Amino acid sequence: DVFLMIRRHKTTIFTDAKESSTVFELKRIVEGILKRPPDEQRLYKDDQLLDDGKTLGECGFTSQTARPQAPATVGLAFRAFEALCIEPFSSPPELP
Amino acid sequence: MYVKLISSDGHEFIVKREHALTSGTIKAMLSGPGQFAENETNEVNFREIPSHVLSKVCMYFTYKVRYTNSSTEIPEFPIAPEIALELLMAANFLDC
Amino acid sequence: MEGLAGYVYKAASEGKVLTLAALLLNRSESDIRYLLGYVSQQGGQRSTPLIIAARNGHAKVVRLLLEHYRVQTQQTGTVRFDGYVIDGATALWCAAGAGHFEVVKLLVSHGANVNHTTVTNSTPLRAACFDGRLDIVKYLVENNANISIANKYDNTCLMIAAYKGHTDVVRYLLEQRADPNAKAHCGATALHFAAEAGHIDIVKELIKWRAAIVVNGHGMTPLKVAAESCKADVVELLLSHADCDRRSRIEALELLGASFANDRENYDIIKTYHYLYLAMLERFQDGDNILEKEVLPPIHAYGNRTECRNPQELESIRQDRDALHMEGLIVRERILGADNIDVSHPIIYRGAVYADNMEFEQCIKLWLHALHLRQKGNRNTHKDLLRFAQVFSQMIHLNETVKAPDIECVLRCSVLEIEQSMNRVKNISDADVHNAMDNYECNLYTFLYLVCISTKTQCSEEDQCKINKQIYNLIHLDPRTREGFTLLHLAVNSNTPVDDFHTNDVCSFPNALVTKLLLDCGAEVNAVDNEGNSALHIIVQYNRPISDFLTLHSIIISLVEAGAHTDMTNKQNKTPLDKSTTGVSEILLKTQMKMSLKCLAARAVRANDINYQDQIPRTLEEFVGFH
Amino acid sequence: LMIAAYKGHTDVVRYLLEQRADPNAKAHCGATALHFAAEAGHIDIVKELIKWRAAIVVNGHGMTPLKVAAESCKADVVELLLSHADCDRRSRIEALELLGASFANDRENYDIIKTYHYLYLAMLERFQDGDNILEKEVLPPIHAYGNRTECRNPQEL
Repeated sequence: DVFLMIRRHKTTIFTDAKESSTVFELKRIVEGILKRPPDEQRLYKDDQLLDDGKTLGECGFTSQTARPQAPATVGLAFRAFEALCIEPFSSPPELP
Repeated sequence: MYVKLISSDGHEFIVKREHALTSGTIKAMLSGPGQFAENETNEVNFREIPSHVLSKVCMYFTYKVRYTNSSTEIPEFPIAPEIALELLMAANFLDC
Repeated sequence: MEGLAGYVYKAASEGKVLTLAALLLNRSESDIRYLLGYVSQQGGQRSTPLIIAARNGHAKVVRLLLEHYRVQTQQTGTVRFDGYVIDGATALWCAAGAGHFEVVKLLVSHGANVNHTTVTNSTPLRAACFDGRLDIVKYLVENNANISIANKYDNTCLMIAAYKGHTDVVRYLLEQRADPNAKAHCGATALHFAAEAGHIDIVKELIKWRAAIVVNGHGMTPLKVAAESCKADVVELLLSHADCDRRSRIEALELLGASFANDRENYDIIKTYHYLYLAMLERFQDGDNILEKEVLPPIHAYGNRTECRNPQELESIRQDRDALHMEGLIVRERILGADNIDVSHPIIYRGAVYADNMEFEQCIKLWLHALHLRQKGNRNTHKDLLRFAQVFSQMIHLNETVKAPDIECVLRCSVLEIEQSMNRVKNISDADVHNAMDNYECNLYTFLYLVCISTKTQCSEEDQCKINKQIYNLIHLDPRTREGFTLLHLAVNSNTPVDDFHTNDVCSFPNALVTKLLLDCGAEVNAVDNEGNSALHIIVQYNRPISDFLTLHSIIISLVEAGAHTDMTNKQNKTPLDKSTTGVSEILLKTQMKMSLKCLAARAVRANDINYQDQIPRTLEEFVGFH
Repeated sequence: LMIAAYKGHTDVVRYLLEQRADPNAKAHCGATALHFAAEAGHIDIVKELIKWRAAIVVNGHGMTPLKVAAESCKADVVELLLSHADCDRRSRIEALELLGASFANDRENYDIIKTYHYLYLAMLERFQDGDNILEKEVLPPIHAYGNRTECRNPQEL
């Protein structure tokens, strides 16, 4: 019951995956909305391709590490693969 | 089943429909001529909320989806002092 | 020095001359005069050291004080400790009131103050008349002091002598050709006070001086005052003034019999019928120029009676005690009207007697009509609403049904009394604002007790609807106590002062039904007191959560459902979760704490001390002020 | 002290206890005057015993005085014995649950709404954290009480 975040350069997806579940379910539910086939999309989390059918420990996020307030920053790689140009959010103005 | 929230700087944030329906103004914006029932985006064009404030708002949406009636003690939701005074105005404007 | 002033106070208290000499010598001139010209605050009330010599009759210690010093009697002091304790009086004023003629004459010969004028312009002769010593009164007149000094309400010295039992003072005052027709604030010319305490000799003394008879502001003759006070000795005394006619002759016996019917000290039902039958026989005794009793419209308070226009119907109810008291109430109201001060005191006594006899409906009717009469007369009826609260408390406690129109009428009367209490508070600045606030809090508490009774009374849908409408109106007025407690605060606070009667058995605060009723009627659930504590801040401060968990759970559920913010902040910067002070109220609050991003962001703003001035909406400025 | 505590004689118990009375004397049934006082339900006597540190120990039937107070449907003495700073969460929860149980089946003190509210208070204090949780030692169902299996969740309650 862990909620994950997938960040592109502009858009940002918030999804959910069970603790006793694999990457297949989350790949299916992100394919169903982003209409991208699983081979085309790659979860380039922490600047590293991870797997297609392995557990989440080698992926690098657990339920306790990915909190709702601070979710993961899993990147997205699409076949044109592509170059990562994820810009940060706008900085707050007039820092106190 | 998905909302396509965007910021004033163009940074798109995509969350679930039930995730964004917790806010009152989000439900108000979707109902009406802004419906656009193509079942793809149902996007919302915010004009004043910056990107980081909307990121925190979507984080709060996921946080409330997780912990809505889960026991009594709730995990803390840390808010940066710099992102405050802008998250408060957004929450007032979003009726969250 | 203040310590040296207390040393000579104790020496003068014991009346010792040699001890005072050593404590008022071998010093400079500035400090010695200050000691003899300053009062000492003992027991919470200031008093001159020379007063305690006159109060205890120590004339020896004060006579040699005038020999060795030049102390004056113009020192400001109180009048007496008998429920007045008001300052302004001179030192010579208490000399006459202490019953010591030996100390009065020594102060007169050294700087006399017989013409002293305080804020009440009370001469020392006023205390001399109250004390009742003829030597003090006789000697004070010889010291060139006027005896016709009238206060702000025209307090003539003959009135206080006539009101009191000192018949020697009043007979001496008339010997110097004093004014008998001294008009007062209420229009009483020294005879209504005389015929109020049953003084057979005092009223007769003014008959010789021929003070005559004048109708006061309340439309009461001095003969009627004697009949109202159940003093039959002076009723017949005033009948020999050679001006009584027949209109005021029979009605004197009617008023005396009616007053004897309902009185605490003088309760005689045998004299009640005798005075009523004698008055009835006097009306029907000639057959010509007859004076029939004027017929008031029937009143639902006094049963269904229509007075007694014949002697035969009065005879049939001679052996019935209940009928005679109800009959006398109608004629007493008829003679005295609805503007008399004590027109409802016999009604209150009859209600108390009936309530002590396990009868309550007659009490409710009589007290409702008396309350209507007193509220129409611009009187303080907070005590009447209090009495309503206790009588409804006995009605509920003894498993007796409570009438719904009656409780609605007393509730709307209480709402009105809140209205004029607020009007008096906002009008009077400092003359009686403390007493006004005390009575205002008292009648607010009575309204709370009446609401509790209404919750504990099974009534119809329409009756509950109009009761809820009345409570809605009163809460929309929003009355606030001294510390800022609203109706919701008082219905929730366990420290709400409940009355020391059987209302404590019935009305217990906090009450789940009252708080649920106030929110349903519509109350400011986020209203704050002077400290800023909300309604939720006080239910979580409850000290016994387990014992009445049925009450604490129902109030917290009602408060949060009604819209209370469970994140608020008082002036001490503490959340209601931080004021839970128990392991139970925190659990019940936390399980009802709905989450809001507006709450978390404002809480983080307050915690980080971020300057939010002119950076957020004005409505949000109030929101962040406590979130 | 015990026989004075069983009735409305708090003055006698007081005059005993400021004369160095027994703080921890047992009885035939192991009642250290607190099992014997909570049955009476006199809250002032329990206040005096707590102020003089009468302590807490199980009687001959293995019942703490808090459980004796909970068995007698008397909430005030239950609260007072709960405010002891050494009862701990397990005994507090089972005492509240026993009080709610006793309120369900009693002649003089029968309130089913109080029963539900005290059971809800016991369950909420159980399921309040999710960590170091206190699960119920649920007995197997007994045919006499239908076939219920307690209430291990707030949802079924």
